[PDB]
Amino acid sequence: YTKEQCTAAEAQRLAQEIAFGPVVFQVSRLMLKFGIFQLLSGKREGYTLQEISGRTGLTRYAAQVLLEASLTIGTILLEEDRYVLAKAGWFLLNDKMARVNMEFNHDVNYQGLFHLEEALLNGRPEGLKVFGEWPTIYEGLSQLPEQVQKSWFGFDHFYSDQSFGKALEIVFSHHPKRLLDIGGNTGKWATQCVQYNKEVEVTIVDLPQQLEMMRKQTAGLSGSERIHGHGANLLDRDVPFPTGFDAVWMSQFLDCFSEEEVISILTRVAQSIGKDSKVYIMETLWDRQRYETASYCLTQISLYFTAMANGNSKMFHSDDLIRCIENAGLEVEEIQDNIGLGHSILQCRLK
Amino acid sequence: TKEQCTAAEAQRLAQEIAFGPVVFQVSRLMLKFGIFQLLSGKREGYTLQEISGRTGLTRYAAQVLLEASLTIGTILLEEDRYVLAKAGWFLLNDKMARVNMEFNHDVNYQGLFHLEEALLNGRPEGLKVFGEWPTIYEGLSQLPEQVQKSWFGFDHFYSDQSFGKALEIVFSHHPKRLLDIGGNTGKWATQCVQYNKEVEVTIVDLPQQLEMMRKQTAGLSGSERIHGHGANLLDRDVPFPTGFDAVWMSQFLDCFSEEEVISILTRVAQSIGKDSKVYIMETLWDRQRYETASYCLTQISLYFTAMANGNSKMFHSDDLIRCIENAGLEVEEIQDNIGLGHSILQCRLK
Repeated sequence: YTKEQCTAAEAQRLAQEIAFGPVVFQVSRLMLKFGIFQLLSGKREGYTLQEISGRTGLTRYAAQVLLEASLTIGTILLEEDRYVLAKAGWFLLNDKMARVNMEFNHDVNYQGLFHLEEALLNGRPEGLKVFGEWPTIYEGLSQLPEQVQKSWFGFDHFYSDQSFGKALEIVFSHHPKRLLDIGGNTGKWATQCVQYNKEVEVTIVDLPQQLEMMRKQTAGLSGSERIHGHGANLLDRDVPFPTGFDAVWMSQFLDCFSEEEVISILTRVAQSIGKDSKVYIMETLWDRQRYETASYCLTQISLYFTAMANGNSKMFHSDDLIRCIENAGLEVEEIQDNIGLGHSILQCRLK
Repeated sequence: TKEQCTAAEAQRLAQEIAFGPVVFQVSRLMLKFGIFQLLSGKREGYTLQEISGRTGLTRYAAQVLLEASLTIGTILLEEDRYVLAKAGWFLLNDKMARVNMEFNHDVNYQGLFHLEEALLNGRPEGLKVFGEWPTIYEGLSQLPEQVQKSWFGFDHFYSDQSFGKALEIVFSHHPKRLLDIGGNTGKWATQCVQYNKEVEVTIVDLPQQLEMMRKQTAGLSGSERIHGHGANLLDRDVPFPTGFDAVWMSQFLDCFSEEEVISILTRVAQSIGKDSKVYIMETLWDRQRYETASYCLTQISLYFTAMANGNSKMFHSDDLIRCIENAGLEVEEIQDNIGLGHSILQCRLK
């Protein structure tokens, strides 16, 4: 939260780091992929270049160039003539957030990021064009390569998934009858509800394609006779929302829409409902994080929406989201937050 | 230099490393869109609104850059107005950072994505993002305008532009003829020919390259005394012209495999007398007085891997020295820290 001066004129080094981000990223990806961080992991004493070479079956050249570049980046150290894992390498190896983000940035983002410039300029996801010509990554998804899909789904899960105690005990503090979950195409949330309260009925809204997976994924889970799908297109027209729901829920949904789109979806939400029903918006807000690293990540992430999938959209700053809510005719009745990996929840109501 | 440096904020680095490409593009545009500039104006800093208007960026387009940069740390927040930070300044005003950034976007960005295959297959798999000459050297004249600008800038900035020390190291032996291998801009030869009034300099490089150097050295002071010698430094078969009491290679040669180096250096060993001195001038990362320099040079080697040969690099000196000794020479003297971190090795047969 700093954002108020952090570096001696060793800020000069940061510039250079920034300037070499592409190389650094790539070299660390491979240090990992080729199994060198792992190799170093299991030998405190470390290994020589000829040794790393031998074990990994990489040219001496190939290994020297990665190892040298990592030595100065600082993911490994040099002792006598052996390279040893440094702490930063250990995290690349072991931190699930880093592995997720890195894999994501390679398979989904790397190439398209070249075209971020025109993406900012034009107001659409110009990077997506290196895969195809869909309006959004959402629509083109079923068509991206294996690996690209793999990494995207990992990203989508790592930042969405969770648990859901805090959240659960809050929403049900109002003993609701029918929760309408807009966009939870996995059913994990509705699963939790169902298995938490024994007569709530949950209706998930989403594109039909997406609800075939929810039924797949949710197949023979412990309360699923009470989980219902309702196909929709979430497009200004009728896309009116079902009605008679005591709860309405939206999680990691809608950081993938414009503000303009977000206010439209909400106003249309603000019609489903009576002055009795609560509206819950759960989101990863970059400005409201426990850990600064979390803030850093979320704001770097925002750019994938810009390059791939734009016409939108970003990890919200709480102020904007709160502004967007109040214009849909709703009011935040409290922003309890900091649940799971730093997911804030906004309990709103009508009026 | 090397011994553990980070708290367990090794964890943040892992993430910084993970987001390199985002960090890079975001910061590249904060330059291009002139947002660092605008910010280096009013010390007070500007507001987000003021910033979209001033730039013509959507505001979304602008928020998104500002927010990423805020956390990167290149700018800095005051109430509701952004200020430029020290790191933004270095990007704004430091020439090295600008050369690299521009080099990496225009020349390397897209191709690095194939670094894996290049490291596996031992050629520059990245180059195919533009064409597929064997090498970046044979495709230079064919890359996009902007790519050419950025490569030449890189090429210029990592060369000796000082010369002072080099001149005295070299002319302290009164060479009558100097053979300059790869000196295709003619810049070094111009210095020699204007330093001493009798020396005659011969540049060795591909015939086209030499057309360029006659262009470049056109109408300069010593040029009647600068000659070209058309060769395929590769052709392990053609011998080097002889009769030269100084042979010179500077920032050339880190463009060759160790193999090729030794090949090149043996052919040299066989052109010279016992009294001939041979100078190799490189930017050697292990000999740098400033850590930042080492850092860059080690990262700069991967442009070679992905984009150029797919098999050369910025040398660790132990390797340059080994190579030298296999070619059958020996290093007598070793001066470094010249200019932005150059070293010159003075060698001779034996």
